[PDB]
Amino acid sequence: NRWSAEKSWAERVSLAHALIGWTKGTGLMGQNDAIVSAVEEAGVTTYTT
Amino acid sequence: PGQGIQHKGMGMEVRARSKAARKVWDSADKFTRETLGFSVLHVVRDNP
Repeated sequence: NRWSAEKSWAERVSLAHALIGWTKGTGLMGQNDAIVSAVEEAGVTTYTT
Repeated sequence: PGQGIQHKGMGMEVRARSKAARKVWDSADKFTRETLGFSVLHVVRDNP
């Protein structure tokens, strides 16, 4: 909204919004890794890096 | 003169001082805003 408000920002900066889904890293998610298969059983997709 | 030398904020200093300049701009800017839904003042003042 700030970019849609401020007028002169258009030429300098464009905002590309990306929603990063479930993505499996080893360090932080090392607990979450085992249930990756479990969540994926709901017909949903978890992603590799 | 013709087109091509036009600059951002051209004659905008005159608009802030002269009364005759304001009447020309505002009557023009009002019409454009109502009929075509845009303002020439904004376009001249800051280039989109």
